[PDB]
Amino acid sequence: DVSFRLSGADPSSYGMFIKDLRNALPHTEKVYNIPLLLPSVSGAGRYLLMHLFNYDGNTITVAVDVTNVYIMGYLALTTSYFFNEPAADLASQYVFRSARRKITLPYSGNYERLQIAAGKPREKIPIGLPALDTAISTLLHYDSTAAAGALLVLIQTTAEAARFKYIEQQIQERAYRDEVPSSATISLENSWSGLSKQIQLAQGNNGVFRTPTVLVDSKGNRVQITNVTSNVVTSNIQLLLNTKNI
Ligand SMILES: *[C@@H]1O[C@H](CO)[C@@H](O)[C@H](O)[C@H]1NC(C)=O
Ligand SMILES: O=c1cc[nH]c(=O)[nH]1
Repeated sequence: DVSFRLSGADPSSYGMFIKDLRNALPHTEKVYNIPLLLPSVSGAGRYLLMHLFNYDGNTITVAVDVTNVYIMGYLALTTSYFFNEPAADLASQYVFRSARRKITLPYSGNYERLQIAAGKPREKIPIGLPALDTAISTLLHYDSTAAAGALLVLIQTTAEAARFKYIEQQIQERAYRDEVPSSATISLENSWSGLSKQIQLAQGNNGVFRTPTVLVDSKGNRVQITNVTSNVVTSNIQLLLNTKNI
């Protein structure tokens, strides 16, 4: 399991949690020095448990699929909650079985559906460590519209930070003041599967992407990523989604 406490949190302690999260995801090889997530994992070993604690010390446990860093569902006191999607229903066969009741949320976990449920796109939702405190608090008691927004915060400040060093650093900058994600943040989140794929295809193609990936940069300008020498590949991305799952 991995844990993170908001009470006393600072950029250092958040970076320790993101490191723990990355290190809890199994891999058998690296591709261009980046851990390659596994094609498949059977049974309960598929799911990582993240223990998150708000400022007041209340807690949820979040179940994460280790093949793709997707959040499946979470436990809050004696109730489990899962996305309305087949991978999450499968997860509910293995995790949080001792909950008194299981609620299926009235959406799946992709950004498009969550944003519809929340009533707003994530361009307009501030993120940060204070926002993660708020999200944990919201998830403690069911409210499906509030939960969608909380879950957009939670996914960005855990999974997306684990995937991209730039996103981890953006959350660090928001340790004590929330701010809506930079355009580059959104770009990276949206490009993870594409990038993971192109990096794996570049092996066999001299480091060259078969199809270039369009991104927005740290300055807000629209760059084109064509090969493994790019900083996105050498410095930024930390985990690859296996092409077997693309
Ligand atoms: C590869 O990417 C680098 C870094 O972004 C860029 O300067 C260069 O033009 C690209 N090289 C090739 C061979 O496509
Ligand atoms: O796209 C998805 C679907 C489920 N859970 C996630 O974190 N992301």
